Amino acid sequence: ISEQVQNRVRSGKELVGTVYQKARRQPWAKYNGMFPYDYNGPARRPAASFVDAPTPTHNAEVCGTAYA
Amino acid sequence: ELLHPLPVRARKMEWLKRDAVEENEEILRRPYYTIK
Amino acid sequence: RYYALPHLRTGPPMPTTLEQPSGEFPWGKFSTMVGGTRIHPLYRPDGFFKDNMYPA
Amino acid sequence: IRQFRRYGDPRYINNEAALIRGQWGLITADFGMVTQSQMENARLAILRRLPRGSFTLTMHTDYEEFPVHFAFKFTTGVPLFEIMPISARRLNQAEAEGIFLAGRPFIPLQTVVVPQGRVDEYHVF
Amino acid sequence: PRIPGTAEQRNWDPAIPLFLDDVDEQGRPAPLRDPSAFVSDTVKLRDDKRPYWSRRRWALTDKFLVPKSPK
Amino acid sequence: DSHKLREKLSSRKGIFVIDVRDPGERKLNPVPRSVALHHHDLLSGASCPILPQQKSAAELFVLASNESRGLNSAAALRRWGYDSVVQVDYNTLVEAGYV
Amino acid sequence: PQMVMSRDELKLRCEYCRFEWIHDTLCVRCPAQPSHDQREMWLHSTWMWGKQQ
Amino acid sequence: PVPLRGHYCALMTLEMAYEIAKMKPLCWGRPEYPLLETRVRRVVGQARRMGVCFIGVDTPYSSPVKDMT
RNA sequence: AAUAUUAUUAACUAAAAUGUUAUAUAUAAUAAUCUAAGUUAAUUUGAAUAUUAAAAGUAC
Ligand SMILES: [Mg+2]
Ligand SMILES: [Zn+2]
Repeated sequence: ISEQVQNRVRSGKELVGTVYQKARRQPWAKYNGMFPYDYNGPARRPAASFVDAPTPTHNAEVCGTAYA
Repeated sequence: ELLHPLPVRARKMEWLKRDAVEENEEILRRPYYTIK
Repeated sequence: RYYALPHLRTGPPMPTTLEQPSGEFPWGKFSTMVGGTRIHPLYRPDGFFKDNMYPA
Repeated sequence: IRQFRRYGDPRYINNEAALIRGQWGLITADFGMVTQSQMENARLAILRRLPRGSFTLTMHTDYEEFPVHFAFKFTTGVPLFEIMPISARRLNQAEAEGIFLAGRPFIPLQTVVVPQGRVDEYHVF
Repeated sequence: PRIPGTAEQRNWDPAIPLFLDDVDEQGRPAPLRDPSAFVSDTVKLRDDKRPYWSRRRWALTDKFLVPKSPK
Repeated sequence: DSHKLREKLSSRKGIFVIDVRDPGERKLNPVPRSVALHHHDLLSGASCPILPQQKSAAELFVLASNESRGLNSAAALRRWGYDSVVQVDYNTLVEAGYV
Repeated sequence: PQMVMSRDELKLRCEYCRFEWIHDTLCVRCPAQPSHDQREMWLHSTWMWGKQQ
Repeated sequence: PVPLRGHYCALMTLEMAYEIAKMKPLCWGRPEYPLLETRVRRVVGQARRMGVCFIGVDTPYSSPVKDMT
């Protein structure tokens, strides 16, 4: 959501459409180190669930690759 | 000397001792008799 | 002897007209821009040499 | 006279929140023992950073000296130095603290800079 | 007794009420014609850090403090 | 008692009056339908089972000599969930024909 | 480079001085006047457990 | 400056300040602007800053008039 | 009381609720495009100093 908000809001700080890109990509310059979720695992969030879904008729039938 | 920390579940059990003690004192503040 | 506070006969619990001066050094949130300033991006100040030189 | 090792023990936390008459002040945050020579070093180092035209440094030395060698046994919240104005010059916090910053290192225990009037010890501590 | 607990329990524990008869428990009687409003319990989980990603806020947030281990 | 009178006459039956009052004067005065409690015997919670079950529906009369223990026993009652409590002294329920 | 005790004791002394990351260790580099370089004192870039705590 | 010394230098009336301030406009094309009553204070305050004592101001009274109560 | 001296230690067979480990560690969010001058080079200290040598800092 946030990056889409960054895209559709006007360009006052940085260059759009131009090939310069004032802020240059520097992945190696950034933080190299492990966070506590790199050890203990990704933080637990509630599993995404479907409430009150209608019962699965045709549960025995297989879906055809839908290219048709 | 005591060197390594107390594990977490030990002091959890100690907390349980605390509110066991408290559970006792609530009983102790109840009246001597009851009018029925 | 046991010691206990008097009741409240009149007026507020926390002294209003009797306030002690608060002991921090009083730097305004907008005078020193650091944090706690929630300013809508429409209202952003002090751009006089950057974007507020070409206003509206 | 001929006081034992346990005497005038600084270790308690005091109830007196000091009142500093000077515009700014330097106040003991911990317990400890301070030598006179350390406070003299602090005083000189602070007098280097003062505008002697507008200001005067007041040092509170009137506390008892305890045998070790004679030094001071300081409780939390005991004021040490005071910046007193001779004129309308009003320092900020950054400036006053920048001034006391010179003399802080010579003092062996932690100190806080406090503004005129009574120590607000809710904010300091 | 009509008074719960012993004397030792009474002067240990501020739960058991004062059993004073003809006076109000707290000073003189309250007038007949909210502590948490001023008491702050807000537990701050993550300690707020110092803004190194901004040059001016870095130096304006300066803490003038000297680390001292107890002697 | 231009209100209280019809309240205590025929509005219901009753044992409605808890008197917390000295044993000396309850022999002198006596109101002979009231349950004679002790004010300590109320606050303590030793009277709870004889006090009525439904907490909201009840309204109880505290009959006290010194009004200070009337005010004490009111709080004693609302501690156990009795909010409607009316403080009455002896002479009041004389005109109400309750004695 | 001089090693400051912690991040708070770290200041930008010049116009050209920058904050940079040396593998999770925060440091200050000036492309001009290298004597302004400051490291936060912290663990070595390579450390084992028994070797470094 | 006064605190540097502890005594004022020469007395001056606000009459003189106007004929100092008359001479410096913003734009000689239009002498009226900026207005004297405002920009005089710049002169007054700079003289102030110089250590000049004043009459209208910084002393309670105005220089005596011979002929009037 | 009367007398005598002194400078952790598990029958046997089972049951049994108290061992394992909570390790130091915090990131994203600056490369930072745009601009004429105008009390004023205040005054003092200084050979000089004009916001940035010292002094003095509630003039406007
Ligand atoms: Mg200069
Ligand atoms: Zn540098």
